[PDB]
Amino acid sequence: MQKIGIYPGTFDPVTNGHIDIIHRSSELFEKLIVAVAHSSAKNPMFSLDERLKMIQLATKSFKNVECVAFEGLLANLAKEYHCKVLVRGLRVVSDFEYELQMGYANKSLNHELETLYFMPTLQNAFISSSIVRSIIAHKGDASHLVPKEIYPLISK
Amino acid sequence: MQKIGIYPGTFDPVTNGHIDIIHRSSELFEKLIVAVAHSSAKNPMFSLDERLKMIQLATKSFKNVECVAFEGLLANLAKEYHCKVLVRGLRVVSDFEYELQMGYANKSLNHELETLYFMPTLQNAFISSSIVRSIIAHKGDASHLVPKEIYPLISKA
Amino acid sequence: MQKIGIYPGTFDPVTNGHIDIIHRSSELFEKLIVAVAHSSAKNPMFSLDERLKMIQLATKSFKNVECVAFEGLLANLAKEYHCKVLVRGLRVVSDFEYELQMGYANKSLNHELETLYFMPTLQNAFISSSIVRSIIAHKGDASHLVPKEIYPLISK
Amino acid sequence: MQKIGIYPGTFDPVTNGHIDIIHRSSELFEKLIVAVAHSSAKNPMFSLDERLKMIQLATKSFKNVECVAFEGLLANLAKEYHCKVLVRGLRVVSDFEYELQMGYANKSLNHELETLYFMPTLQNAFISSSIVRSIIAHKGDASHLVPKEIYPLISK
Amino acid sequence: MQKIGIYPGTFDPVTNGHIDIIHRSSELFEKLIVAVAHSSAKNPMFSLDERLKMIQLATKSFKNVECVAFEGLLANLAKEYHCKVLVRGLRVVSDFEYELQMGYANKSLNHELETLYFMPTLQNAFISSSIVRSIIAHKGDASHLVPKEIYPLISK
Amino acid sequence: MQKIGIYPGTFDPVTNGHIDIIHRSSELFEKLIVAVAHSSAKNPMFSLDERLKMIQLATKSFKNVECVAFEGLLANLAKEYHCKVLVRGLRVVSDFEYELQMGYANKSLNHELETLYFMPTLQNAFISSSIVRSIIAHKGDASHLVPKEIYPLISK
Ligand SMILES: Nc1ncnc2c1ncn2[C@@H]1O[C@H](COP(=O)(O)OP(=O)(O)OP(=O)(O)O)[C@@H](O)[C@H]1O
Ligand SMILES: Nc1ncnc2c1ncn2[C@@H]1O[C@H](COP(=O)(O)OP(=O)(O)OP(=O)(O)O)[C@@H](O)[C@H]1O
Ligand SMILES: Nc1ncnc2c1ncn2[C@@H]1O[C@H](COP(=O)(O)OP(=O)(O)OP(=O)(O)O)[C@@H](O)[C@H]1O
Repeated sequence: MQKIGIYPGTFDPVTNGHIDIIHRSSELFEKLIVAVAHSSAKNPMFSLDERLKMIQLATKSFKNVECVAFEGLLANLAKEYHCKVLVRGLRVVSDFEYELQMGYANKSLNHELETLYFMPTLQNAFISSSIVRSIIAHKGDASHLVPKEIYPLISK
Repeated sequence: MQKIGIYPGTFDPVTNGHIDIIHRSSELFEKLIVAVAHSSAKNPMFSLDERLKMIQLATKSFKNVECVAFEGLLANLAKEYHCKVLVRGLRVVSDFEYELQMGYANKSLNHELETLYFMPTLQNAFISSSIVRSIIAHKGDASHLVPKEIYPLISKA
Repeated sequence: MQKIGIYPGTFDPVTNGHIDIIHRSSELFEKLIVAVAHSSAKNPMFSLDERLKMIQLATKSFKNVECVAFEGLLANLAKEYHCKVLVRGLRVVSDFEYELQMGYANKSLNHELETLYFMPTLQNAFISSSIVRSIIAHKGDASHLVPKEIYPLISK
Repeated sequence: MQKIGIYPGTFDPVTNGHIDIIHRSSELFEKLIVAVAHSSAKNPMFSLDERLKMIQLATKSFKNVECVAFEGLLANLAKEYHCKVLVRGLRVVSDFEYELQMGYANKSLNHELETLYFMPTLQNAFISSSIVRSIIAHKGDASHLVPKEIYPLISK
Repeated sequence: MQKIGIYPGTFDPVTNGHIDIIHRSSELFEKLIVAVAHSSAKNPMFSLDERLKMIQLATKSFKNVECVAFEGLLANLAKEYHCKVLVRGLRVVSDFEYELQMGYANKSLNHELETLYFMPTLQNAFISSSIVRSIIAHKGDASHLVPKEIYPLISK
Repeated sequence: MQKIGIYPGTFDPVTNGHIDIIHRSSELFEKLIVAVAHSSAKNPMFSLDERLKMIQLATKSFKNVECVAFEGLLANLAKEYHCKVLVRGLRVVSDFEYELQMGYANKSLNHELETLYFMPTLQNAFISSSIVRSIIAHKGDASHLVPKEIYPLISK
């Protein structure tokens, strides 16, 4: 519990919300793994490596963090990791019941694996990766919405 | 505020619920711009151009309504028209928090951009575009759910 | 409909979120009636007299805003002023389906009467009267949550 | 009314949640029709004919249950079977107002057709087809999530 | 499961909802028991005996419906009636997760007792007893919201 | 940080869910303070003296858990214990947005104070103190929903 947390997502792209979660979650663990899924199902906008490199670039000055990709069931990724704690974010627009369902379905697959929920700062309470995508797609100013370390590649 | 409101949505297709919001909200501004967003992210059942035609036909009777299509960001649209107030509809099946969220995003992209929410008549309170789509795709009769002026166009696949 | 809108409430007490709704709504109507409800069943923390004085102090700066104490059904208040628009606040914690219900209930009693919903600003999105009352009850600092003019009165 | 109910679904695949609704609903009507929709717009993991086969196998022990495969409008299907009751399952992640919406719509398309809601057992309240699908696609144990009768045809 | 259903509630007062539901559910069981709970702890506006009288007057035309007033545990009342089905209405403002919670609580107190959910007609989907009470408290007109055979008893 | 977490509430009464959260949360902090709040304006079924005793009895086995009665601002308690983490539980029946609003309100009164959320086990996912109170008040058996150490006191 008090050792190795995993924070999974698509990180498409990473936002200031994701970064608050990584921050707070960071304080609480020894190693924290940022687990960038592939999420072929959800239509990805940025390539897994673009995404993984963006997080990598945003997560660098967090001395506890490591970022990585993966494909299969999150529950097993945690097994491989001798990880009993999933970190998830909660926000105004979260589908709360779906989150709870995922936490139990993860528990059901790996009887050792708990989920823990953190919230972003009030300023980031309404940021979703989805609105950020549209802002980027229609060419808006997303600069107060994502970490500056990624301005370069969001523009390419 | 009195001068210009914009009512933006996907309108896929426009529904009697939408028309209630347009009716009521038009009364409140000198001009109402109804703005049909391309919305590529969802895979709209109807084309951008079909949706614009549909809503033009449906809104002809409202003297101070103008329908455009935009593939811009809504903030630029607003700027273009010196518009400070967006209009949005609320219905029983709305995703209320997602609508609040859009409302704050729209403000922060355009600092004088506020959103105002209307509700349709009770008869149309359970109508969404999404349930009209399903009825239509399954060859059901949706003519009670949509203005009669678009019924020719919905009839084509 | 442009002539006159009514924003009813308990205003127990008036908060910065309520002031945002007054400000924006007063910009859209020739007059804005702020109607202060008895709210008997609620057993408010502050008396009617206190609540009405706080509304008047907070709203001095808005030249076209008037205050009135009232009792009971929104629909009849609205016919008394020949008003077709009720203004309502929407927030993260709003019970939205109940808002919709009230709006229909009110149009039933009075067929001309529409309900129109404003939001507060982001920094007030999480502010409720109720939370404000805990802070004052527990003798915390509520000064960043309520208008400055009210502040002397709100302190017991 | 009691002479006949229909329980429509994609059943992709049938899960222990579905079997609870079928069991309980079959207890209330003389006949229950379990109606497996092609649901071509979805992109079902299993073909219509496998889904149909699997739910037939899973329901043979319920003597008053009959399965059929259909394509188009359910409200019309129901008229063909002289059905006045559509059976729906509620579970923890249901979109509740959407369920009500669907009920009212189906009633506007067929004025005899009411919707009635059952719930699964507590154990199955958190079970979604979607989740069973992911697990199945990977190397996951779904044997506790779907009826034994079908767990063979799953990896076929 | 066919012979007898119970439809519990406070019925304070009975609305054109308690009634669409009585109508619909009474078509499914040989006998429908309408159980008026004393509900002491909600301080109902109308007394138990008044609510009972209202609901009897309003359900006289339904030949297989019987009304009873009670106050213990509803699960134990169900047992006394050899009842395996609790009937509940869902409406736009229902707290859905609370209804599911209740259905599971009762199931755990009486292992034969399931909960089944109906909806009222669309026109009544917004009707709430509390909205009827508030209209009444404030001398409004509630006559289009409650069945006509109770209108004498409520104007009083 | 990790040194100290606080789990506040009414605990009216402590339930199996609360206990699941204490279990899990106590494994992330050296010390966990269960902070018993005074239920102001909340219809408290059990006395403060009862609630504190039930939770001490029930948490005797967890060695790093201390239980205290607090009659002040929560954010302030946290300051007094030099605590930057509030532990909270998430359930199926939670008011999700209200919980978030509370997280944010506490941050604004104490800028160091973060909120972390746990789920209980699946079996307890639908349990709340509210449904336990109602079952106890109606004289039903709540022995499966509350820890065995507090049964004596409940019947007080
Ligand atoms: N603004 C935010 N603040 C805090 N947490 C967030 C925020 N947005 C998302 N999260 C959470 O962080 C985790 C990872 O989410 P992910 O990277 O998949 O993006 P997303 O925001 O869910 O969007 P999408 O699924 O559309 O890509 C989830 O637990 C999610 O709820
Ligand atoms: N675990 C469950 N328990 C009870 N009812 C369920 C469960 N899962 C689905 N249902 C309900 O049973 C019926 C059939 O649903 P359907 O077959 O369309 O699958 P689904 O679970 O909605 O998944 P998908 O759309 O991913 O294929 C619907 O009434 C549905 O809501
Ligand atoms: N508008 C409605 N339409 C259909 N069913 C309803 C409606 N309101 C309540 N019900 C159902 O009727 C039953 C009786 O509910 P009850 O008499 O407790 O009234 P209520 O509407 O919950 O009001 P209150 O709890 O404020 O007294 C409940 O089991 C509920 O499932």
